[PDB]
Formats: sequence, structure tokens, C-alpha cells
Amino acid sequence: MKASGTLREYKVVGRCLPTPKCRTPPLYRMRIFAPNHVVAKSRFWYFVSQLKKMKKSSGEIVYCGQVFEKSPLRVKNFGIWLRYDSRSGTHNMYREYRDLTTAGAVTQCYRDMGARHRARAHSIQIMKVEEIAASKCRRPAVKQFHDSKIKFPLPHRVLRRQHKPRFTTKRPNTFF
Amino acid sequence: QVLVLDGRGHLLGRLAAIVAKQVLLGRKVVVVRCEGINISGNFYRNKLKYLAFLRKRMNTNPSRGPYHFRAPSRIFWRTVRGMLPHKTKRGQAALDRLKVFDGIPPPYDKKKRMVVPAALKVVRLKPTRKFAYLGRLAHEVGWKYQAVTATLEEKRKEKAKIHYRKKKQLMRLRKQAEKNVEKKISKFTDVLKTHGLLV
Amino acid sequence: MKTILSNQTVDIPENVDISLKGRTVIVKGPRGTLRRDFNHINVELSLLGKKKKRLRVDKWWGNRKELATVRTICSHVQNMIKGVTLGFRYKMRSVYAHFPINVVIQENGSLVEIRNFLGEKYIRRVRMRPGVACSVSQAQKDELVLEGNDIELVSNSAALIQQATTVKNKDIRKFLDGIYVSEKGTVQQA
Amino acid sequence: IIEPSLRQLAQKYNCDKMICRKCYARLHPRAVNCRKKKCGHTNNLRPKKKVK
RNA sequence: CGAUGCCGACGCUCAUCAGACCCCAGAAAAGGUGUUGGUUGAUAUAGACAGCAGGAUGGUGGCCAUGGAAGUCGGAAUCCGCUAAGGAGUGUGUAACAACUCACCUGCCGAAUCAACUAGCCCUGAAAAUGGAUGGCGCUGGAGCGUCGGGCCCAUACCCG
RNA sequence: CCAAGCGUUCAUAGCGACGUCGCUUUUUGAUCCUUCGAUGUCGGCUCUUCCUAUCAUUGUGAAGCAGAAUUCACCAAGCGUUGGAUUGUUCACCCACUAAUAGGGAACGUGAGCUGGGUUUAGACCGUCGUGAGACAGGUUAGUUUUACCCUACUGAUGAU
Ligand SMILES: [Mg+2]
Ligand SMILES: [Mg+2]
Ligand SMILES: [Mg+2]
Ligand SMILES: [Mg+2]
Ligand SMILES: [Mg+2]
Ligand SMILES: [Mg+2]
Ligand SMILES: [Mg+2]
Ligand SMILES: [Mg+2]
Ligand SMILES: [Mg+2]
Ligand SMILES: [Mg+2]
Ligand SMILES: [Mg+2]
Ligand SMILES: [Mg+2]
Ligand SMILES: [Mg+2]
Ligand SMILES: [Mg+2]
Ligand SMILES: [Mg+2]
Ligand SMILES: [Mg+2]
Ligand SMILES: [Zn+2]
Repeated sequence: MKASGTLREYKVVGRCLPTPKCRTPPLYRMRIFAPNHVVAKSRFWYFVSQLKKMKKSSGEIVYCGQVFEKSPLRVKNFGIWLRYDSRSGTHNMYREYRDLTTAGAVTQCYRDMGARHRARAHSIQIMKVEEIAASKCRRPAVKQFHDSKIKFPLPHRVLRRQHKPRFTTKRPNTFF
Repeated sequence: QVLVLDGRGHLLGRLAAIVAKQVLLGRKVVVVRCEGINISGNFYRNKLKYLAFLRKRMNTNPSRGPYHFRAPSRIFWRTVRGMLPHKTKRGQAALDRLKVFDGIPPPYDKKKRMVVPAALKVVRLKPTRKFAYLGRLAHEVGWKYQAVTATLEEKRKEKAKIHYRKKKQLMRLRKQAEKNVEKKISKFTDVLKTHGLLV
Repeated sequence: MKTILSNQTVDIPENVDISLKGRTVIVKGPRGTLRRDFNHINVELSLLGKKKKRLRVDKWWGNRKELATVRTICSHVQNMIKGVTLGFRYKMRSVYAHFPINVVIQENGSLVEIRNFLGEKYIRRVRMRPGVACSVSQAQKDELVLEGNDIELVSNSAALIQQATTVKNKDIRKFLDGIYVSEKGTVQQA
Repeated sequence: IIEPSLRQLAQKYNCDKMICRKCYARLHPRAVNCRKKKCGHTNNLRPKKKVK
């Protein structure tokens, strides 16, 4: 899986194909964070295969649909439990992020896990995602935004329009 | 016609890349105060970089090159020459459209100097990063005219300060004049405000 | 991790006057003025209050290295306050097993001449920093008193003397001769 | 002969030191890692041996 | 040198040998209180962790082993009393006295602290002969590394003629 | 690199087993990619240059550094690193002086630069081998060392824009 663009949360339901022994096999569900649905179904078969004697040939996808964020206009803290392979082992991690959508927090996770650990998305298995209350957060980087009277300036504002004009008579100002 | 740039506070490589493209497109460029140019990285590691360059010489006849120019103007000139196809007639013609100076000699001393915000150190370097001065670097690899350039740059600035004070004197009069003739120019001032030329 | 805010305050004695010109602190007190430029640190200096005057140093969005400079500025400024009020007095003792170290002060305490160090014929001359005055301590034998308003100048002046009297090509665990800083005090006790 | 108090004053600067085992640097007594990059800031320090 | 002259996104990294793209044209074990991120385990508002006091003895200099080791050098055992506590002992010293410092404990001040592992980038490990090569210049709010967006560039490939 | 030991004590001042990770291409191999319409095959002499894995000297850190002497380590290749007997020798050994008498590369630098002592044609002797002709990383003696006026480089000399 390539963590291309902002990921989406998918609800994927599958089962074993019915057989004479078990005319109605049980249904299984998974939360899949993927770029599109075609990827979402592929990763489902990769996870259920790891947990059950199942695979695409001997099973079917009963339902694939996007799970929309329930409060996209509200700030939340997310706790993400994941395991990943490094160059020399496998590790479990718990990470926290502040976002508006759960799929956004997961996308932050992939970009962050790539930045801080050189982890490609094919080695990362997100186990669990939960919305966490400000009192239950552990990471100091997230907790410092739990401040009802938060305030801070924007020092040394870098000039981003550096080629319009390309040549100018006046030097830029970084204080605003 | 001629694009005059101020070398103070600019990063060597970034300015050269922009200056190299301008002279390839056919524009005449003058860069002044090449000793004011900056290089990212602490001074010592930039000094080492040039001392390694000084070691490059034809073992059998050092007079045959490379030539290691010690002036900040020539160091910058050779940097721009490194971003041009200077072994073709096109590249050499472009290289002739660039003039490089230490300090600001005439006639550029009495002309407005442009900057290149894409090459400005304040724009391109995080404020915590160390940087080097091309003038100090050049002086410490054999440049002989650091003190004289500074002495003459101190005389120019004293003259520039006098010129500015005269300009401020003339602007104070201008604002006073706009007040004395406020009634005679009111109709023309509404035309400008109507069309944004005066806020 | 970048921390939103990190600040530390310094309390200014009523007899000290602190003024800011950007990141330049000017501490004026009974013993004179000190000026230090902190333009190399991206902090924000403020003066708070009018009766009990304080100096605040703020660092927004700093990393671990940047945060460590907030208290460094505060300590420097306190030393400047300590300098313009109490002064700095560095006492140095001359240690010798056989050959006395004869020290002669010259130029009103701005030049220290050291003779007979481990018996050497060479004469050592150490130039104190501006604003620092050396003198032989009248209270004790083999003791120099360096006084000044700037800790960096005064404590750097003592370092020059201590390194001037360095033993060479010997076992310095045995040849302990030298002039060493023995106490870091203030000119006026209070 | 040096007075015992002045012996301790000189010894504070000449003997009470740690020694980096990898690069021989002179370090303050409470040092836990060397200050030199040449050894990679190693924690293999030892006391400066006392003169007998 | 054709095309990012995008108001590209989030991080990581400072190198007094930085890094920079299949084959491929250079590096290992082992290390770092550089920096970042994680795992586990402790202790702290009954107020923790530094910083600022005392304590080296009561049975006892425990008996063995000693030319001689009293707590202090080895070999198996390694108890109590008074108490805020006190190892029948952490370090100090000879050929023996002699000697002091920690385990401990409370006086103080008032928010996080400590330990061990683990993995990223950087660093040490890292020495060759003509002067020298991420292709070069150069580049550090990146023109480096990881994960990702739009856009654009051009083969004799693909489409229409 | 680990650290069992050594070092009276004490792993790591200085060493370091059992193990293990590397670097170099001044050793020998392994291979047979280039050269058999020919790239002159050892050593010395002469001459310049470069490397550092530093013997000496400058500035330093550590010792089981009292001094003297010495040993370990750092920045470091600027300047030095010699005269001789035996041998073709490289290598070696000794004598003598020295601050020191370090180690190497440049087509195992250098034969249109020399020399030709050795190796490696044709003569000849000895030993072993062969019936013999003959052979021998076995000894011995005698055995032709060609050309620059071309291009470049270099050294100097006129000069040219
Ligand atoms: Mg010269
Ligand atoms: Mg000595
Ligand atoms: Mg290209
Ligand atoms: Mg067609
Ligand atoms: Mg032992
Ligand atoms: Mg073959
Ligand atoms: Mg041929
Ligand atoms: Mg030839
Ligand atoms: Mg030939
Ligand atoms: Mg070296
Ligand atoms: Mg040869
Ligand atoms: Mg030849
Ligand atoms: Mg020949
Ligand atoms: Mg011959
Ligand atoms: Mg013959
Ligand atoms: Mg026979
Ligand atoms: Zn060290």
C-alpha cells in the first residue's frame, strides 16, 4: 500500500464463501485506511488472511464503503496503536495526533512514521485508532495545545513569494 | 538596461544561479559589494572548502591552472562562470554581460541597487544556522584589499547619508507644498483617489 | 518537539537601572554601566512593572537547544547586575615549592609581571583586560586580587595569569608551582 | 614544601581530573563522557592517576 | 539544461572527512549524556530528583586466617538492641598503627524525576601515494533524508494526418 | 571490538588469551581481461615529485612521568633521514657518525638517461642425470646495448594582440 494523498477510512465486510458444511459463514469487519476502495479491499484480504484461514479466492467482500468523519468541525486527539517493521525488528508503538478527521490523523501517522523512522507504508500495520480525551493523552507535543487561553505569535515570518518580484528595490520584512 | 544588484546579504550560490540565467537571456548584470556576499555553513568549514580548492593545481606546471582568484568579486565571478556553458561562444558572450565589483565604485555608487529576495540570506537561511562572509573568507586566502575597500566604502556611506538627508529635506517640502496648494489640486486629487493612485 | 512558550524572569534591584535597545541590555548601577548584546539569540526581552522592575525573556516555538538559551541570558544579566552593584573580586594564590614567584604590578593594575617562576630567567608579562585592575593583596602573602565589573573580563584575566605560569616537560602532579584562582568573590560584600 | 591548603589548591587544577581512555583528554572530576568528538564522546573515563 | 519562478504538505538532520537516487562504482563490528521517536519498569502532592546537616559504632576489633589487617586483603555464614536512623560495611591507607567516605536518615524547597532497552538522522570507528570530482558549479526556511500532492518537460514508443 | 589474564595490588599506564570485525595493495598467491606485424626483461647510479601507517624536529595529552632517560596517544609530511666493509643483488649483516639514521608509491618511477655486475642466445669447464644427441630456479668463465632533425611537455630566447 502506498499512502498516496489523504487516506480514507473504509468499512469492509467479508466472509468465507458458503459451503455445504457451513451454509452461512460468519461475517468479519475491518477498519481500513487506504487511498481508494480498490486498495481498501486488497488490504482487507491481507489482514484477514493473517488472522483467519481465508483469502480472496475462498471468500468474498460483502460490503465496502467509506466511513465519513462524524464531527469534521471539531478538534480531537487521536491515539493510534500500530506495529511496524524496522530494518532490524518489529515494534509496537502508540502515537497521538491532533486533527479533525480520524483518517487525517492516520495520514499524519504515515507521513510521521516515514519522517521519524524511515518506515514505508508497506511495513506499517495500524492496529487501533481511538479518539482520546485531553486528560488521557500522553504525548507532550499534543498536551501543550490543551490550554483554554492558548496564545502565541508568529515570529520570523519567512517570505514565500520570493519570485514575484524576482528583483526588487526593497529588502523583505520578517516581522508582522 | 543594466540590472544592478547589491551583493550584501545574498547567498553565493543562489545569487549566481539567478545571475547566470539573467545573462544567458541577454540581460546586462552588475553585482556590487561582492565582499558582502554570504555562504551557508560556519566560517571554518567554508575556509576549508577554499583551502582544498587551493590545493588543486597542475602538478607539472602550476602556472597552467586552475587559477585561484582571491578577490570576492572574482570568486563570485568564477561561481557564475560555473553555471554557464562557458566553453561555447554563447556562454562566453553571456559571461561578458556580467560585471562584478568589490565595494561600489562609480558609476554604480550613485544608482539604485536591487536585491534578489530568492537569494537573500534572511529569506533562505534559518536564523540559527551559521554562515560565512565572502569578504572575511577572501581576506584569509590571500585577498589584499579588504582594508582599502572598507576605507573607501566608509567614505561612500558618509556621502550617501548626506544625499539621503537632502532627499528627506525635499520630501518634507513636498508634503508641505501639498498642504499649501491643497485647494488648487483638490480636484486632481479626487481623480487619483477615485482610481486608487492615492489611498 | 517545539514548545509554544518558555520564559524566565530576572528581578532588578531598586538601585540598578536596566534599559533595552532591542536585544542589547544596558545595566547601570552604582559601580558603573555594562552593555551586552544578545543579538545572536532570537528571544524577546521585556521590562515589566514600574515599582518592582523585572526583566522577562521569552522564547516561542523553541527546540531543546533553543530553549537552553533562555536561562543563559538570565544568568548573564544577573551577573551584570551583580557586577554594577557588588563587583567581582577574584583572589589568586601563588604556589611554589622552592622558588618564590615575585609578582610586580604595573600601569595601575593593568600589567602583571611574574619573575622567578620555577627559577626561570624569562620574565612573564600578562596584560589584564580593560576594566580590570590587579593588585597584590595586603592581607596575605602570595595573593593577587583582580577586581572588575564584568565577570567574563575579570575571570578571563585570571585565566591568562594561571596559564602563563604553566610547567612544561615535567610531571605536573609533582611540580605544582603556579598562580591559581583561589576564590571568586565580590568587591563589595552585601 | 607547599602548605597543605595550597597543595590542595594546585591539585584541584592538576590532579583532580578524569582521563578519557580512548583519547587521553583531561576532564573535570565529575565527567561522565568525554567532550571530544575524536573519541565519539565515549563514557570510558578513568581517574587521573595520583603521583606517589 | 527542456521543465516547479507551486506563496506545494508534514517531519528529521549540522557534519573542523555532511548528504544526495537500480545495476554502480566504497565500508563493518562496536560506540555517543548530539537530536528525535518509541518499549518496559520504577517514585512523587503521605510532596519526589539535584542542591544546602549527622552518622565511621553497642554486643564487636563477629570468631576462623594471620609476622599483621580493627568494617575496609581473600574463602563459606553472613544476627540482634536504642532509634530520624546506623552494611556486623560502599570507597581512604602502610611492612602495622593511624585515617575518612558512602548505604541510612530526617531540617530546607514544591513539579515532574529516574533506569534500562530500542530505532531514525548525525557523529567516532575511517590510512596512500599527479591535483579531483553527488557529472560540475554549488546547495543548509534545502538544490539533503523519509512520506506524499498538483503542475510541467521530451524518445525513433502510443494516437490523428 | 569483548575482556580470561599479566602488570606485587589493580582488566584496559602499558599489554592482552579464547573469540570476532575491518582496512591496505609497498608480499606472495589465484585468474588470464589488454598487449605475441614486440610496451626493451633485475639491480645500482642520477633526478623530481607525491603518500602517511611519524624515526627526528615544532605545539600538545597520558604513564607503573621525582629528575634524567623512556613508553603510549593527538594535530602534523614543513624540514631531514648520512659515510662505509661483504654481496649483482632487492633483502641482509656489521662498522661509524647522527636530532634521527621511519616506511612507501609514481608501468614492482627512471636502458633513444647511463652501466651491464646478475638473469636470459651462440664458445668452454665441473658435478648429477641420460646408451646417446643432450638436460639442470646447480656452480664457473668470455660474450655488439641502435635512432630524435617530428609532435607535445619542459627549460631558456625572439616575438604576437
Ligand atoms: Mg601569491
Ligand atoms: Mg622527564
Ligand atoms: Mg539533468
Ligand atoms: Mg498513422
Ligand atoms: Mg591479578
Ligand atoms: Mg575468461
Ligand atoms: Mg604495438
Ligand atoms: Mg617505450
Ligand atoms: Mg617499440
Ligand atoms: Mg596522521
Ligand atoms: Mg620498473
Ligand atoms: Mg624512458
Ligand atoms: Mg638502451
Ligand atoms: Mg654480463
Ligand atoms: Mg652460453
Ligand atoms: Mg654417464
Ligand atoms: Zn575522549
